[PDB]
Amino acid sequence: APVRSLNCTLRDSQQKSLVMSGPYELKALHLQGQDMEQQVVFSMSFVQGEESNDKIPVALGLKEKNLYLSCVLKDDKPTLQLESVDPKNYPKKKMEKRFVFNKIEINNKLEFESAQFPNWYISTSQAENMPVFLGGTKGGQDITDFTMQFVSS
Repeated sequence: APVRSLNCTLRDSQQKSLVMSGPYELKALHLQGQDMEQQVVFSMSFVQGEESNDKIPVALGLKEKNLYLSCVLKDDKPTLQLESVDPKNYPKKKMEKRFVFNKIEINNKLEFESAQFPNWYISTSQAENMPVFLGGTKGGQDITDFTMQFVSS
């Protein structure tokens, strides 16, 4: 399909689930049971970019919503954010760079590195209920790896 995608969920290595904070923010937290359905279902798109056997470019939008994770400089610092797009032109095979993440297969875990800002990754905090953000450091206080779960569509 011109642009191929797949629906899925992500979970941090701490087993925290992602949910929508505001209209433009994601937060991570320990969730179980009935609460689990509050989690966000992404729609991962396989876009065009520099490819490898362990490094695939993707775009992460929300299922059925014209919102995409985007990387931008905000206050002279790489920043993660949800961005609105024309429901009619997206997704597309050739997404803009700010929308592109390199999906990296590590342990049996994943990492999402910004195509735009090398070595900047999608991260979560150890703490509960904090926002998902773009962190510039690996192997640290912050969490950079996740696992993914496929969902039926």
